[PDB]
Amino acid sequence: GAPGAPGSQGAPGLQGAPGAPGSQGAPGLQGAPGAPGSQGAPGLQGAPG
Amino acid sequence: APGSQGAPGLQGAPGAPG
Repeated sequence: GAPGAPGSQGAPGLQGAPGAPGSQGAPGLQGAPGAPGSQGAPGLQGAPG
Repeated sequence: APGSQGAPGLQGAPGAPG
């Protein structure tokens, strides 16, 4: 015989490269239903007459 | 607070002999 008969020559694995860094779920919402733009529950205020 | 409202009112009959 002679050298060079690697019994377990192999590269098992290497499966994963950098996965999701967070996936940015819930990324942008600004839900903000409403705003400035003052409202007055009353009416006819500062004026009647 | 409807802006108050139409309020057209004040003294009634100051009549009689006076």
